Amino acid sequence: METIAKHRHARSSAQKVRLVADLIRGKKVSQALDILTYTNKKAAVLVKKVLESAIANAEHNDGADIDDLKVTKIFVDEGPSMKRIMPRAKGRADRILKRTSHITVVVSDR
Amino acid sequence: AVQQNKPTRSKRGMRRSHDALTAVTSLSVDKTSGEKHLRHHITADGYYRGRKVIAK
Amino acid sequence: ARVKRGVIARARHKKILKQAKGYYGARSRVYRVAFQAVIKAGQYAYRDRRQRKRQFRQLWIARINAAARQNGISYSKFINGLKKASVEIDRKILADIAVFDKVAFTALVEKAKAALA
Amino acid sequence: MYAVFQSGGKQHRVSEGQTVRLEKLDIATGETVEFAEVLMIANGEEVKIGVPFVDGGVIKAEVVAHGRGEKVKIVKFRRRKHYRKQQGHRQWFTDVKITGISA
Amino acid sequence: MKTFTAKPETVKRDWYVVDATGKTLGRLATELARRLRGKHKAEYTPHVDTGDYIIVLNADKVAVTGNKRTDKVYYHHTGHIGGIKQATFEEMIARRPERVIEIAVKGMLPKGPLGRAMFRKLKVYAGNEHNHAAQQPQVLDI
RNA sequence: UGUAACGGGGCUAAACCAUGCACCGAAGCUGCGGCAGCGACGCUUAUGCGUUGUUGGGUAGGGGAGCGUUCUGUAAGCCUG
RNA sequence: CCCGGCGAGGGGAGUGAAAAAGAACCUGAAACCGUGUACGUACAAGCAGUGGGAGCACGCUUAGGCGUGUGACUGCGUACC
Repeated sequence: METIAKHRHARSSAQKVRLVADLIRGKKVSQALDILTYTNKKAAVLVKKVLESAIANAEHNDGADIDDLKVTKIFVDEGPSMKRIMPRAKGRADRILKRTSHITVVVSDR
Repeated sequence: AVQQNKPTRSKRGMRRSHDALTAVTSLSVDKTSGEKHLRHHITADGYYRGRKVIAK
Repeated sequence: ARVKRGVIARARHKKILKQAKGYYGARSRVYRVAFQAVIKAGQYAYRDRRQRKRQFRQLWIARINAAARQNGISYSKFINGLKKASVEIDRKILADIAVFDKVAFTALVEKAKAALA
Repeated sequence: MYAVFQSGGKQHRVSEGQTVRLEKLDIATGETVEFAEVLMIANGEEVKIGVPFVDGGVIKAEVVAHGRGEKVKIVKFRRRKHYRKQQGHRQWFTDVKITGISA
Repeated sequence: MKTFTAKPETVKRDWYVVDATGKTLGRLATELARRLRGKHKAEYTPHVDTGDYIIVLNADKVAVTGNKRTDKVYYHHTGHIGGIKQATFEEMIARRPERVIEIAVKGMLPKGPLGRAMFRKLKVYAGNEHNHAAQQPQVLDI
């Protein structure tokens, strides 16, 4: 049993989410429930909501148990950016590039 | 000044060990609380010394 | 009608960047840096074509002079005394017994003294 | 037997059943040849002759492969007084297996 | 083409020592560099070193006395700007007899990482006593 | 500025003179095997391969010998799900 | 229809040859972001490369002398329109 779930156009920069991705990836497949609820920064609570939705999409698909599952892949890709403007002295302006990301998680019983 | 070349992927060294943190070794389990709690400290349902001392 | 350059599009950048493998940083990504590094790689392969020969002599003589000085004589006096004998020399390519056989070397030093005073 | 001989102005060492690459011999595969310019010969002991070349010596060989060799690139450059002209460079080989060595 | 080459890797050493009594500090170091590189025992050289250990034990017993002994300069930069030290051959044998050859032989070892690999074998002693009394260094003779 | 007026180790020869042979020394000169042209030849063909003579730095510039693109005709064709 | 904040986004369900054609709606190499397995590797001096080549994997074949990748060791090495 394998479930793959993605969350797209998410309101965070992909590189900032890729800091928490390496803390959850690998490490004897034992970082979810171990530190995921207790990890700092706004990126960690985003990937936790995606992971708890991915295992709920496994219970939607087959049977009543999900206790054999672990995370096997966790990656994040760059969403389509928005060129905004904010004026300055004269001006002149700030670039204020607004960004998004696409998060993908895989959960498996193997 | 600007980055004239992309660094060898090892040079993030002592930032890479801080890029995501719990900053604690390693949080404790309690018999009447769901989420784990800090050493010498209160749980997310108000338990301290095995007894409930505050309400949420 | 127009030619639109499709006959050669991307093909010049390919021809250099396929030769840019393993080169450090910009040399394996930036065609202007890679082209310059490939002409310099061509210079060193051109110099090998015109310098390689020298290192074969440097193997031959180094084993002769060391073994001849272990026999009490200099290479310059050995090779001259061996040419003074007429023939029996087999050229500098075959002096390898200086690191492969003791008896064949002492018999070659005896031949390098046969015609001397 | 182990021998050394002259072929195409180049010297070659051969033991029975060994193979050597010469320059262009137009007769191609399966044809046989015989060489007489043998310099030294041995049975594990060399004849150690006090003269150039072996009397009555012959080496027997058969063609096993032939043709034009792999191309070498030759280019003539100069900086700031500009030229870059290319010269073509290909040569020919014939690969022959030794069937016998006698003297 | 890739025509195979036979690479040795295994080595065992029996330990030798050379006498400095009545010899010049210049040519003693030139002969010691030649013996460390192995060009008295092994051929080609500097490549594929299969040699044996060769050291000095009586390095203080070198020659030249009563004239040209209060001589030479041995200039050295300490690492503190223009800060420089100087010596004489008399002072060097009187208080630095193991180091005066050590600072001069490294300048005649092979270039690159092989220089360090030969320098690690040098191990010079003075006063006729070493830390190798169970190895044990025997006299190098012709 | 920091050895600072043998490259450097170091040196009464390893300094300096001229003298004799050896040795290392380039793509030079020669040999061996080829390339590109041309005067003269030899052996031979889905036609070129050897032999000999003779030459082979080149930007400014002059003058030649080939490769390639797209389009109209050939195309009332040919390739094609 | 499922999770979620009757959010947003995905994930099922239904249509199609194909929705990796699903609204930002056909096709498409890259600079920037990022992958796992093999191979080498934890003191080291210079335009960052080049010729030879042990070891190992990968490929194939009497494995037997030669392909795809990496790389110990080693001769050569102060950018350019």
